[PDB]
Amino acid sequence: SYYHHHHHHDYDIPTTENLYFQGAMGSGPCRRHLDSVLQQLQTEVYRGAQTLYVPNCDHRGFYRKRQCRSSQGQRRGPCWCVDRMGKSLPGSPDGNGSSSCPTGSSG
Repeated sequence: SYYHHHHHHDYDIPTTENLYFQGAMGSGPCRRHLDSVLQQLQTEVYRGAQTLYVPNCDHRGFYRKRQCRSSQGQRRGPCWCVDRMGKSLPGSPDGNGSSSCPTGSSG
């Protein structure tokens, strides 16, 4: 943030809000898995490794809508929707509902 230097967030104080800087979500293990994989893997994965897939987590930190395999050359994933637990929904409305993804339950 540079538009206005009025950002406190983290300065140099070992506190709870400062310790919580790990961009976690609303009690969800997917964000922890995403930050760990996206911080280390997305850097050495996406550009040149193979076709590595990254989990998607909603503000509640769970794998809510997406799970996708990422190719190194083409932008195609392919991407696919999953339920709040992160299960790949092939075409099940009991899983591919607004709770996981907004719209797209072609099954």
